[PDB]
Amino acid sequence: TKDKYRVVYTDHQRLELEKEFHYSRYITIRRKAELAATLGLSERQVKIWFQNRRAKERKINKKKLQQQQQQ
DNA sequence: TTGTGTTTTACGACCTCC
DNA sequence: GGAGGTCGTAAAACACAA
Repeated sequence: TKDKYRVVYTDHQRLELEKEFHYSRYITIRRKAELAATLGLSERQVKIWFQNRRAKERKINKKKLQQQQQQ
């Protein structure tokens, strides 16, 4: 696990994760392992980041929908 | 400032998967 | 035979109108 209490990821670390997310919204066990290793993060952090990004996507989609219902 | 609204990490609870 | 999915939320970090 990781705690005390949350760490900020570097702009470069975020960038790579965003790219990879555009490549696929679900990361494979292998990919996860490549990415962790090259980014200096744990597999679990990568797991979780992918979970959060999908939640963010759901949240942005609901809003897109709420606007479209109103225009 | 500061306040107060939002975004980013990280969790636990609970659930699906032959 | 345990992994990863959602979800709601805590708290740190950031955005920025007043």
